[PDB]
Amino acid sequence: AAPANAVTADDPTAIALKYNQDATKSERVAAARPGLPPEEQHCANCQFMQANVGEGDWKGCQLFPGKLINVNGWCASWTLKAG
Ligand code: SF4
Repeated sequence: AAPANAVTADDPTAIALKYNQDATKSERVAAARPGLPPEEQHCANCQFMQANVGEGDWKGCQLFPGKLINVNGWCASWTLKAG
């Protein structure tokens, strides 16, 4: 079950970025964002994932202030976690 502050499918920014909390139900292949082959991309390996926000599988994303994403999710702003 998602936390009360999870990013939802109805969030305008989530719609614009094609977020899904389950990357296997995402359009990561179509987007072909650079840095890793698309099938390998999810929030856990994204630069915008905030490891010190949230709990368990529900973590922060810098792009979604006040909310939580799932580490197994994806959106079109996916960017390799480089530091
Ligand atoms: S920017 Fe990165 S951490 Fe945030 S929802 Fe998109 S893929 Fe997940």
